[PDB]
Amino acid sequence: KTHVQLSLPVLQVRDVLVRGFGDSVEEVLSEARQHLKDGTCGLVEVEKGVLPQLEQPYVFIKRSDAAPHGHVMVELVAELEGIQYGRSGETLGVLVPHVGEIPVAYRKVLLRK
Repeated sequence: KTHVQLSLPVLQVRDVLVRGFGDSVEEVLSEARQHLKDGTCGLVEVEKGVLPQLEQPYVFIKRSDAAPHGHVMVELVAELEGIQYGRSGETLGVLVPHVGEIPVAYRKVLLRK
């Protein structure tokens, strides 16, 4: 399927144990997609002070369209030293590995895969 319904656990930035997916734009997008498929991907909502507490390159989910079954359609955009790889809508948050942190909420998304 071109899209997959996912419910992403929303994590507090200070709880996150693994603060990024890797060391290159290509690796972080690769790893993010793998973790999204394996159900091991968390989401941190972006506010003042959040991104400096996480490791670059960043992987964002961004709204790709204006929401089937409550699932917002999103796509992945990576960011490294202020340059984004991909073009999309409003940031829903920054993706991180999930390794058993307790979420505060769930974000239903339809991921363009």
